[PDB]
Amino acid sequence: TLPNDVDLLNPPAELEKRKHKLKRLVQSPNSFFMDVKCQGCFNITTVFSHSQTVVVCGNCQTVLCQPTGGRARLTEGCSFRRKG
Amino acid sequence: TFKRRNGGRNKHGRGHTKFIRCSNCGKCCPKDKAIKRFLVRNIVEQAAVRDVQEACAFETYTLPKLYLKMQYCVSCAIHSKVVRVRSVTDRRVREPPQ
Amino acid sequence: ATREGELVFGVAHIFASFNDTFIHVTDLSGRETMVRITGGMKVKADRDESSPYAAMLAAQDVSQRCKELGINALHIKLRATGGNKTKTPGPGAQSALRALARSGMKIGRIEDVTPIPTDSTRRKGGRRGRRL
Amino acid sequence: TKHAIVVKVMGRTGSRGQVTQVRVKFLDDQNRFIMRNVKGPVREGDVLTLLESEREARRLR
Amino acid sequence: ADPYAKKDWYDIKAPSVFDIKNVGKTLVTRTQGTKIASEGLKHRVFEVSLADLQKDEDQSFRKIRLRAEDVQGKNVLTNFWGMDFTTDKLRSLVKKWQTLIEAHVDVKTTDSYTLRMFCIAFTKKRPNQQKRTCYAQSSQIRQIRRKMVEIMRNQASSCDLKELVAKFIPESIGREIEKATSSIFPLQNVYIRKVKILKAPKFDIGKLMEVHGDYS
RNA sequence: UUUUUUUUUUUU
RNA sequence: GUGAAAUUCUUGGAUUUAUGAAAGACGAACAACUGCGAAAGCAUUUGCCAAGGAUGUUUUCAUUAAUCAAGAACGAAAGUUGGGGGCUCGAAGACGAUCAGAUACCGUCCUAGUCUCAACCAUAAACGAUGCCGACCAGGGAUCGGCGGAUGUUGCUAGGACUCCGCCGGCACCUUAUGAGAAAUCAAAGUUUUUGGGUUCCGGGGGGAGUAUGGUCGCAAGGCUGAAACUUAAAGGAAUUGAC
Ligand SMILES: [K+]
Ligand SMILES: [K+]
Ligand SMILES: [K+]
Ligand SMILES: [K+]
Ligand SMILES: [K+]
Ligand SMILES: [K+]
Ligand SMILES: [K+]
Ligand SMILES: [K+]
Ligand SMILES: [K+]
Ligand SMILES: [K+]
Ligand SMILES: [Mg+2]
Ligand SMILES: [Mg+2]
Ligand SMILES: [Mg+2]
Ligand SMILES: [Mg+2]
Ligand SMILES: [Mg+2]
Ligand SMILES: [Mg+2]
Ligand SMILES: [Mg+2]
Ligand SMILES: [Mg+2]
Ligand SMILES: [Mg+2]
Ligand SMILES: [Mg+2]
Ligand SMILES: [Mg+2]
Ligand SMILES: [Mg+2]
Ligand SMILES: [Mg+2]
Ligand SMILES: [Mg+2]
Ligand SMILES: [Mg+2]
Ligand SMILES: [Mg+2]
Ligand SMILES: [Zn+2]
Repeated sequence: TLPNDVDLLNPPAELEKRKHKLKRLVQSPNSFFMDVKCQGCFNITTVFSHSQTVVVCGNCQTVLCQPTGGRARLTEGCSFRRKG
Repeated sequence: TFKRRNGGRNKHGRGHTKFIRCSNCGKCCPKDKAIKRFLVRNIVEQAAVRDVQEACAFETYTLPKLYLKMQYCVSCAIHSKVVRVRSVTDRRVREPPQ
Repeated sequence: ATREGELVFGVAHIFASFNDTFIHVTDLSGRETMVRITGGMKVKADRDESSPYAAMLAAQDVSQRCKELGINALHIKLRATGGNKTKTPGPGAQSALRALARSGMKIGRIEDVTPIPTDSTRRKGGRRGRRL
Repeated sequence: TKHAIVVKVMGRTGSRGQVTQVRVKFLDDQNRFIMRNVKGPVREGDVLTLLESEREARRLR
Repeated sequence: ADPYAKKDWYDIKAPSVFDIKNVGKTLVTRTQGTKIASEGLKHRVFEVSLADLQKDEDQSFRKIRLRAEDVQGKNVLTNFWGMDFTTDKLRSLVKKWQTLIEAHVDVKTTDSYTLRMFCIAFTKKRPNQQKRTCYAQSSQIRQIRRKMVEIMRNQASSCDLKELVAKFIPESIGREIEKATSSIFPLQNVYIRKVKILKAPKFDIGKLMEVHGDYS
């Protein structure tokens, strides 16, 4: 976009989302917390979207997520809801 | 004066490139700088293809091919006319001849 | 040996360098030599040993001799000097092959058997090469 | 000693252009074409007496 | 004196694995004094195209090594002694803008045949691919090599020389390797490029005659 | 890809 | 083997052909305007050992940083001392040619060397002939690593391969001047008489000269530091036309 075609103080939300997290007008992370539930257990656990550790449900002792390079990969059975 | 942006070679983000031996004179030359040509031609020249086919000892047979990678030094490449001296503007063209 | 149309196969090792030409015929195993005519046996000057004409004469002699030994067809093993030296066959290779084809001999499999190093000893001439 | 008829003239050959390269078709075998170097004026439709037909002509230059 | 007037001709016989038994003719000098003709033919190695053994031109890229094991009458009975690619085939398979993966393994058959197998493969472009190269990462190459070695060892160790050559003829091992490694990277032209015999068992006439029919 | 060395001082 | 030859090897079988063994080098093709590393440099497999950039992070400390006299680590090739190796090639040397001569270019045979270990040496057109850190500054398509999103296939086992859209980081490339420049050229060699972000090194017409002397390091070869007397009007950079 040409510089005079945009406002530096009122950038469109799409551009702000597309920008690097630190290069936005105000820094904001791309991570979030989620409520993950096992397939069979009613217990509900909070997990970081980019967890570096293998989160295990206390009740059934089952691994909910696996650390990766970026976002943690959840187990096939489990499902998540964005918490925020 | 500097006449080539690449300095006559193809080294970027690299300290040293091991050399090859010129296929004509045996001179040492960095591989990224040697003029390399890959030649794929029939073992039997087109003139002798018919005679060799007529003497084939099998009902059917496909004649093989000869594969040669030629690596020339600059001097041999120019002398053999593999490459030629080009004008200042024409030597910036990198696409192979049609 | 049984029928007239039966094919008795030999192997013709053709070593076409830039200084000479070899037309060496052996059995399938290669342990038995049938006839070995070189280009230097067909010319007087040392500069014509690798010429196409000398190769043609050597091939004609080879075919004539082999026809008397019961060999009808030949496999072709063409090679250059190889090693760290040139991998290009000499000028006599094509002439020898054509002469063998035109001399009534049937041609079998053709293979390039130039010795190719997966990596070699140092080639001669120094790092500056042959200066001329 | 065979006879061949010139089908087309490729052009002059040699350092001084002394010889002309032509494509000649053998009269006995109409499906065999060979390359020859000819000395002296020659045009299409000419017939040459080849003392030997094994050789293939190459540019003298 | 003519030396070819004192030379006898012999017939080369291929093992039963191949469709064609008559490979060709070879000669040796007649027995004179201590020089025995049968000893001059022993352990001779003949390179023969698989297209001639199978009478299939699609197999002309494979060269088979048959070693003379025994001489009976005018017939030289041979057995498998290795295989290789022709130079033109290998030169045609290797191309730029793609990755070349090679592997070797030393294996022993149930007959105590110690042999070294060589495998080759190349990365394959996808039908909708747009980039000009198909390069596998080094970790992917190492995984593919591991799979190649494992499959080759499993295939060779579970069978004898006869069944191993039977597998080689239709290129079943290469097909298996391609199927197994596809989960890592698409591969093309997967072959057992070369097989060489490292050690062979003590000669046994009984075993040799099991792969050769009666010639009388 | 055989072989091919040399041209007093100043000035126009 | 050469332009042509000869030196040279050869019926005590050369060269050539097949099989086998040993030795020491070298890791072709894949292999690229691709990768890693401070640079030098680094390309056969597998295992072990520590190390590393980038990416991701709503983790931690909280100015701990930048650049650097003195002083240190590494540092191609050649070379040095002593072992081990010694295939190939090959300074020196010896011959054969060419030549007016030919201490050469060409050919033939070869010592040191070329490889490795231990210890030295510390120099290269060691080049991007271009210090490091930080900010701003046009566009575009490729490519390597990581990551986010979308989507459809796969003789495959949610993943991998491919397709599309993005972010960060990297090696580069193409176009362009509103920039700079003596220009060649440079997207950093720009934001400089409208001169000032921080900081290290370093040049002052050409020679004498990287010489003499002193010091210091080195077994040596030499390295580092480094003048003067005297001499001289140019030497030199880029580009233009012509001649060759
Ligand atoms: K330069
Ligand atoms: K080049
Ligand atoms: K010769
Ligand atoms: K004067
Ligand atoms: K040596
Ligand atoms: K020497
Ligand atoms: K002279
Ligand atoms: K040194
Ligand atoms: K440079
Ligand atoms: K990029
Ligand atoms: Mg110049
Ligand atoms: Mg360098
Ligand atoms: Mg000779
Ligand atoms: Mg020259
Ligand atoms: Mg000269
Ligand atoms: Mg990948
Ligand atoms: Mg003079
Ligand atoms: Mg051998
Ligand atoms: Mg790579
Ligand atoms: Mg390799
Ligand atoms: Mg020593
Ligand atoms: Mg030598
Ligand atoms: Mg050394
Ligand atoms: Mg220096
Ligand atoms: Mg990527
Ligand atoms: Mg000065
Ligand atoms: Zn050259």
